[PDB]
Amino acid sequence: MLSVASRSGPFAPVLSATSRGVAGALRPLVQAALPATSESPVLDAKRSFLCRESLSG
Amino acid sequence: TDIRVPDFSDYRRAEVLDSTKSSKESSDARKGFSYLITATTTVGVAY
Amino acid sequence: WMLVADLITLTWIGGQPVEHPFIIIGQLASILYFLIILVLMPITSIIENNLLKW
Amino acid sequence: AVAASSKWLEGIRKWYYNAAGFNKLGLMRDDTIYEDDDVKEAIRRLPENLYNDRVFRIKRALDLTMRQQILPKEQWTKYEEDKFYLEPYLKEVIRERKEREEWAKK
Amino acid sequence: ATYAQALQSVPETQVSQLDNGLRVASEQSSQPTCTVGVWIDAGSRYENEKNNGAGYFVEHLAFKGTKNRPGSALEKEVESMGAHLNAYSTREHTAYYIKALSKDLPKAVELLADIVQNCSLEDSQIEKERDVILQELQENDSSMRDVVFDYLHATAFQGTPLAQSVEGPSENVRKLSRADLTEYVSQHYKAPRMVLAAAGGVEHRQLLDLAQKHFSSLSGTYVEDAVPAFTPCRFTGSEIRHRDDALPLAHVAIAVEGPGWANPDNVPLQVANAIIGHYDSTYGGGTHMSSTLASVAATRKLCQSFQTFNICYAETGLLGAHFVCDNMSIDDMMFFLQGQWMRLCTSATESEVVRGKNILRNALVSHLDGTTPVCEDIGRSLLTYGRRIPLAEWESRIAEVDASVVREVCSKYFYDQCPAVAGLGPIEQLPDYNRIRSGMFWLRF
Amino acid sequence: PQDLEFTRLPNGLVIASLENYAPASRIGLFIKAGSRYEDSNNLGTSHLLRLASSLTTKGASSFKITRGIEAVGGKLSVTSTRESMAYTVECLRDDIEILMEFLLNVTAAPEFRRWEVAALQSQLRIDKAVAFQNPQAQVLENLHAAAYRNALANSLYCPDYRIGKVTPDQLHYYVQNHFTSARMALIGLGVSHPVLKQVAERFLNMRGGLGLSGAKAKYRGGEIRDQNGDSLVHAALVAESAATGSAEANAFSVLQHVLGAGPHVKRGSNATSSLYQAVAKGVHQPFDVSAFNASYSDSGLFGIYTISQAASAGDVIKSAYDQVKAIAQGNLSNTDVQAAKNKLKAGYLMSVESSEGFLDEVGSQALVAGSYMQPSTVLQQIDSVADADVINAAKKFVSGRKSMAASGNLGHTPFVDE
Amino acid sequence: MLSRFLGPRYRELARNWIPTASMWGAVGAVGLVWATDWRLILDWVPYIN
Repeated sequence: MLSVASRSGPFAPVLSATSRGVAGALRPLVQAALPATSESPVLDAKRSFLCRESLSG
Repeated sequence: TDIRVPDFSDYRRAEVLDSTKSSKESSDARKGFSYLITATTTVGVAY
Repeated sequence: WMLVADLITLTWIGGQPVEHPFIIIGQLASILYFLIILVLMPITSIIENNLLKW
Repeated sequence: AVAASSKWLEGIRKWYYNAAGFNKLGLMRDDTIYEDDDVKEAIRRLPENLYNDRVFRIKRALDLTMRQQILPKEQWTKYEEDKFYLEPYLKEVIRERKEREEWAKK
Repeated sequence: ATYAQALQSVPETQVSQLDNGLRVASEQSSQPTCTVGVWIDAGSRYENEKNNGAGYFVEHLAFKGTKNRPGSALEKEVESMGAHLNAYSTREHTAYYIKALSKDLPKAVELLADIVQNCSLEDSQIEKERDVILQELQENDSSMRDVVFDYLHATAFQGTPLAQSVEGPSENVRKLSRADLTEYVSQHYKAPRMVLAAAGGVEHRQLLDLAQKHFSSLSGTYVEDAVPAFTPCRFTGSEIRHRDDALPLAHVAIAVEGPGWANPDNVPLQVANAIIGHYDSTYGGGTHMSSTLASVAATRKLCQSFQTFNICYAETGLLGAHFVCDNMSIDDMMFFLQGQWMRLCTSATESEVVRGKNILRNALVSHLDGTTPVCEDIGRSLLTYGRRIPLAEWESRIAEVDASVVREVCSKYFYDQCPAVAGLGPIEQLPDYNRIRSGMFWLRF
Repeated sequence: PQDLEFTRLPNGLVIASLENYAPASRIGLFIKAGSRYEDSNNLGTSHLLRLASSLTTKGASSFKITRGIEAVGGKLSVTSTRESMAYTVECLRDDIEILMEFLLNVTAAPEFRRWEVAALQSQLRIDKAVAFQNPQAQVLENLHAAAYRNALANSLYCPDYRIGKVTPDQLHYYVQNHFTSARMALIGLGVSHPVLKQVAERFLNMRGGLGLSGAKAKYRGGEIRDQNGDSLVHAALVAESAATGSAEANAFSVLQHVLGAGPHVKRGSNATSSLYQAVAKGVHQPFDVSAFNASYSDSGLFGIYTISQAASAGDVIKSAYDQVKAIAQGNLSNTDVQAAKNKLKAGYLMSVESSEGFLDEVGSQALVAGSYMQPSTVLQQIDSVADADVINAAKKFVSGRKSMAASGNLGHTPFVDE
Repeated sequence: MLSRFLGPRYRELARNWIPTASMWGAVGAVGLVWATDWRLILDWVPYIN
């Protein structure tokens, strides 16, 4: 009745027609890259960088 | 973030070297030396 | 081979003098050279397609 | 689409089948089609067992023609056992090309 | 029960002003949550070379102590309500906003006024944030899209304050003292340059009373009343190439000069970029797609992903595309992209322009779903256009566009111009600048 | 207004619509399918079904679906979890009856032609490698395999040996047995209620009934280690908790916010997280800790999640686990239970705020409970959790049998028995 | 057969290329009048005799 996404932590993947594949709700959770360096993906199978947040109008 | 372009004002045209007020304007009055000078190559090679 | 036997006819007529039998034979064989290539060949291939059900 | 003289026209279709001679090389009708870009897409959509049967029948007929020979008459393809195996795949490839073409003008 | 009738029923934005110059705007929607924030006209284009890091240094220190709420006391009362604090900082804007419940609006406005006025800049929290920034820079160096878009600004606007980056160089981060940061706040954090916005369940009359109570100690006339005036920033056609063969994929961005914020050319230039489109290798229908560049890059497997962009500033802008591919594919990606720009200057059909108008209508209304994207549209439209442009006015500017308008505006901005180019990674097959510049015209017309 | 119209058809279908007066519409179809309904002979069929939404159907070709949706500027997407699949369509309000016919063709009349299914097999390899660039994707698939024997041990992504071998007859069998009317909910957000009903008798002609009887999930207390070359160690440690829609499940949700479930301030030091403060007493390297919660229809998992450096991984896990023991023997202040209820209530109202979050919330209620409840009924259930119920949930974790999964350089990571 | 050139928006493409194609028929009216020195249209303009 309350969803998988309502309590945080189980996974969900998404497929689109005109948009990009996504994974999970809280997976990459914040105060992880606050310290050290969590350097990010060195890409070899490049999916996007900002997830279609442009073309706002 | 430490990589800036070095200055090109030894080569930059007669009025575009100081970067204050000319983004796309006065571009027609800068490019009119490379194109009708091609004209008297064409009316040079016309005859 | 109607078209090959029509180019043999036009070779014989081209070496004859211009009198009565060789003047109507010469122009009825100039018509047949264009009627076979342009009209009779594309219609005959469609009849063959229809007898094989494509 | 005549109903009384479609016995006459069934005999003309049999006569033309024997006068053409791909049956004497052991071929079927869809083996002899000219391969344009449309027919080449229907070939790669065939199931594996039908594709393999077609490659051997063509290779065997190309070998008989190198030697100017034909098959024994007991191995000639009969008119009622010629299977039009490629025709349903080809109608679908053509129907999809007409749809990309009506979309581009409208 | 019609798309026309639904655009009239959208509630309106109310704008007020205080005596010191501060503007107050809100949109009421009937719902139990809200978002409130403060938008400022500050950014790295207002800095010079001695203090280029300074505005990103003070955005680090903003959530870490004021005079009334020292240290982690601010953090404890935000979390004990169930609320969120966020910030960002571009080349021209700066924001701080809170997302909370509608009954906690008096507490949320009080915290935001304490952050932007009374913020402490103590000398032990500095020299501790200096380390966090210095390894934040190294993390950004592994994001290749962020490096390549910084290269494009540095070469398109070379001798100008729009060329420098938001974070600054590493040598400035190591030297920015306390007096440089207190002087930055006194010059740019001033009432006539700030907007207090809110969306969700709020009433404008109550938001105005909280602004008079907490935001009226700001002085309204400038110190020694010296006025700002934006010195404009020129575009230069040029190129920068970062060669590195151990990177597995290459990043290329290319741009011509575009229009600023208030130019009416911006609407037909966004119908045009929606005809070129975007692509990624995880899309579902690749070979059947309506974009020509997307249908070709899926059939031949030419790239990983491409996008078009339209970035605006006050007087100038950037208009172009970005793509990611392997080392044997750069030359065919440049050929097919420039062939699409020239095909729109001529040859642009009416059926293409109907699809590009439908895409832009959908992207406008889908971006305004939720209280945080509505509140950010209020806070930066008041600094860019001076007002909030409603959705019925956007729809009448889109209906005017046809194929001859698109054919005219594209020839003005693309045809026979010098582009700016940036590249990074295995880029030996990136074509020569002379060969790129010749691709900007067709010898037919 | 008009809060929601809610209707059950005489063969199980649930229909629910809300009439906003917004310029855009959203329509979703929610099905009880997903990776928990496949056995060991057909693993990865649900991953390929997710990728196949724009193939040829009986009423539209694959060219017409891509061109027809893009002509009006619309979208089509599929979202899945271990227990659910969701098909979503959105466009502007005048175009929504065009995109409804496409959505009923993708779900109620698919064809699975050989040459189209064979060209799609290579997409499975691309989609899995993109998702596994995040290290939490593989840790969380290994954690479900360590925790269950079956039903809830199947991954969301196709196994590597199986890529290339999902056949068209396996796809036809999955849809025929799991996509039936008593397992489906049709949810509309900017449409009317009688227009969705006439859409519903267009696929009420077939596929009636419940499907098949998946099995109960059986708990296994296991361990899966994965040595690799990643720079940080990820680790998770859980126990069996409580199913969705019970009074103990609400107590585990409150306990998650007591310990800490993610930050509220950008770059803040997490001053009200119990787990984060206890670890930071003796560890002065970069790290991150969180409480983990996952609730399902017949079981649940609760525990902790750490990210640390390799030489500090045992120090972080022991400090975090020692904090949950302190709660389980009575140390729990009353002002801490109240601040946890505020974070749980405010997070629930912020997640239903947009159209995507609201449509998801209504669709999961119709599959599991078959009804709709207002958020004021939900907020009462959270306030009725007592302090003794939170202490009892922390004793079920401490005494229960554990499961574990880890990855990275595991040379200083403890085993689940130590 | 050549109704591939028959579309409602394909004849729209003749409307935007014939203003360029309105003119190079007048290059032949001016370019080999130059080259082969045709005395027909040297009678035309009083610039040239």
